[PDB]
Amino acid sequence: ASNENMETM
Amino acid sequence: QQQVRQSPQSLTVWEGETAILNCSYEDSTFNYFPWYQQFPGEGPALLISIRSVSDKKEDGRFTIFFNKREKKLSLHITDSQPGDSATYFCAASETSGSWQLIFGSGTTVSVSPNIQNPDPAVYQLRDSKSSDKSVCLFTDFDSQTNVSQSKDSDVYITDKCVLDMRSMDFKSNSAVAWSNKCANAFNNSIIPEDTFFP
Amino acid sequence: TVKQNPRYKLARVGKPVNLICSQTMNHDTMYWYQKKPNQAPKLLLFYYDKILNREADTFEKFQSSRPNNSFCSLYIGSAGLEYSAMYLCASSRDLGRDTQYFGPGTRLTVLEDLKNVFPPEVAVFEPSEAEISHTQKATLVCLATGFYPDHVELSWWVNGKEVHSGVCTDPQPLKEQPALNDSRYALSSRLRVSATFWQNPRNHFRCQVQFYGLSENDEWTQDRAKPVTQIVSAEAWGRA
Amino acid sequence: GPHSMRYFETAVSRPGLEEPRYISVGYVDNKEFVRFDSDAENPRYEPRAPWMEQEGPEYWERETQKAKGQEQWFRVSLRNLLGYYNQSAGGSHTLQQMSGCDLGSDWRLLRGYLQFAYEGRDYIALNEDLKTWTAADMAAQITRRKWEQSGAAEHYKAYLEGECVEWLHRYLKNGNATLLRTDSPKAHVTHHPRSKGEVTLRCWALGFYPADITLTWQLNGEELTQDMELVETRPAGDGTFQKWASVVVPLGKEQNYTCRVYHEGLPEPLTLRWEPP
Amino acid sequence: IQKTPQIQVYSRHPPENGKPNILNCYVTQFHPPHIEIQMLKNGKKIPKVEMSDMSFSKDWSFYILAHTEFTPTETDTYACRVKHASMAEPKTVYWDRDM
Ligand code: NA
Repeated sequence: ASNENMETM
Repeated sequence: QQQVRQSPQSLTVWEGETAILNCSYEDSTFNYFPWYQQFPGEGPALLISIRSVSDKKEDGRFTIFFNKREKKLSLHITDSQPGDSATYFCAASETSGSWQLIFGSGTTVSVSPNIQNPDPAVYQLRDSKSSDKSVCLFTDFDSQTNVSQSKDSDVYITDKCVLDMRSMDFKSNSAVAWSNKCANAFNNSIIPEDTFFP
Repeated sequence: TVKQNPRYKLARVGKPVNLICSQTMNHDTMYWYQKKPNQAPKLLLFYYDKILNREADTFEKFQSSRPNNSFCSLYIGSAGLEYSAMYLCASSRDLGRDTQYFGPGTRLTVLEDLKNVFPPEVAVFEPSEAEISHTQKATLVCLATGFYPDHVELSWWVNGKEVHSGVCTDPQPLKEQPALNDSRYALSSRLRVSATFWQNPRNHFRCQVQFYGLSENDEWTQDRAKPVTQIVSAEAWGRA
Repeated sequence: GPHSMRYFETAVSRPGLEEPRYISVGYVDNKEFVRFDSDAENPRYEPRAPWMEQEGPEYWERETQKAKGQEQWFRVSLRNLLGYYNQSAGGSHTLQQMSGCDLGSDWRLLRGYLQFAYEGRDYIALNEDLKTWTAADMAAQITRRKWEQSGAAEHYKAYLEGECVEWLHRYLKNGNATLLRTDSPKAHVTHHPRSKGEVTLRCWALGFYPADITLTWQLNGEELTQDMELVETRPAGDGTFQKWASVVVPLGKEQNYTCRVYHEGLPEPLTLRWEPP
Repeated sequence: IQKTPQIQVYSRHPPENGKPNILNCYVTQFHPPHIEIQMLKNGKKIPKVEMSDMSFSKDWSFYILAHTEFTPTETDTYACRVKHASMAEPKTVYWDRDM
């Protein structure tokens, strides 16, 4: 595998 | 509106008196209410906090008073001391954004010290040959005495600074005057004529 | 225990500004606030672990970086008048109701030119003989004059050690000429000690003033000496 | 062969609670291999495929920490979305994410995927170039403006071209059993009298994987359209699928109609009609 | 908006009286994911009912599968009760062995 998101929406 | 509203903008109380710092909100969603204390040169630090379920919360001399119906909060300082003279910020938090604190404008408190034995005197702080300036010092005067700017291009006069000391007679109020061109200085300021030295 | 260096910062319009923030508490959340005079601290952005969150109204003006849990940076590109405010950094163990620990803050002032920048002139004034005679106390007066901008940290050092007891420094400085803009500032401080302490020729007194000015990266055209970040002091030993 | 790895993430806001319900489902060639659920007694990444047991303890702990971080990302993003649309926290809101990669001829990157949806409709998506974003609404334009400034696309491109391709190669090699498994359909025709002179012939298809199937009814070459009436492909429950296609035919002339079944894994297309019993 | 669920009631293997089988209730194409599914035997709710975990399709719509072990008979009538938003009452879909 999964990916970790960077900046929030 | 959230927002947060804090009343009054500035407050001056005497040493030993109770300082009431009011605060108000509009959004019913707010549940957590922390109070942050900030001293000049330092960042804000957590003092005391309250939840929507509680209505008092005591921590020595500091006590909050929460009212959910009228959406008002008040910070009471049971026994005011000059060491409490700081800017107080009231924050607010909701469940849907507990990480975010919504701070209020802030109330600047100024606790005037209780001078037991006041000796109002103007001393000529002499003498440095390294500088052209002449330093006059007004000290040991009561907190009631207000220091004016004198309104002169030649002489500079500083506002009254407090000396938060436990020992006597170290705890007092002081004002510095200089004077480059002489010994009067105040003049224009409400100076006590009686018990004045020299 | 949040560290913020420097305490004061000065920048030119159009130049990049980078503010650093330290941890050591191994906290997950690190906040960045903007504090303007007589206004509440406004939340700019925060970092939860590696996740960045920037506020909708704030974004376009501020950038942030977190290489590790201990350090967090606030980047301004480019600087320009509106940015002139104190920037507070906060830290929290969670993303919730738990306590926010604030740093000392970085007071940033952004100006058009750096020509009017001047270091302070520090002078000590020995206590009055009449003061020692009337009351068993002696008051030393320090004077930091001709400095621009108001980026000073006054300190009292007695026998090679920083003293906070008996110190009284002005909360706001005085302007040399308050009729016009770009006026040089003046600040005074008082050290009250016992008569016996001042009359002792063994006790050493020093008024230290930490000034915040130009850096090595900053340019200087004037023939006059560069007004760099420096410590200016005045000494006294105590007459008997 | 068209090989793929996907991650289907869901975040449903819970009114009165700090953390939303976070579900993260992993897929390899449309087969569930990993799963995370916050509603579970012990929230951690669990293996859903038998071949996934070959992974060490270090892998599962690392993936659980990614999910715990994503749980917080979706929590804060959900709160920001309320402000963009002028919505309330008292109501339940859904945020969905689809991320993955496609494999070409033989174990090489073809296309990168990264899509987001708010309340079931498209919000923001990463383009084929993996550098530009496509915003569907005015609220998503704010998100695009943020992510272009912070350079989010560069980080997603690094995963999609690197880590995503690297891990899919490992999973396709480790998983040879359930991953390559193909099931041919079992077909039969059932008899049902409709009304007086008309009769309905139902062509069933059972025990087939994948779901992609074609059923065509014909009268000596010529196929029947609209009057056919087919049902949607439904799962049996044992990892296989079901489907049927009916036809309105006259009584006594039912033998003239033939059903044809088209499915990959079947060497020759199935040709069949009524028995009778 | 908010998609209405597509309900399908069927058997795992072709229905045979006396032979043990599995009754399915395929609920798909719905949004939000909050849904109530119940299996019925002659109007009465079946308690021992297994259910598949939460999943969604490429078009962001959710899909779930409810299953229970049962013995089909010519007298017993089976149905499925599905409740969701954009629906006034919980929908009841009758089980047809021929469909
Ligand atoms: Na916090």
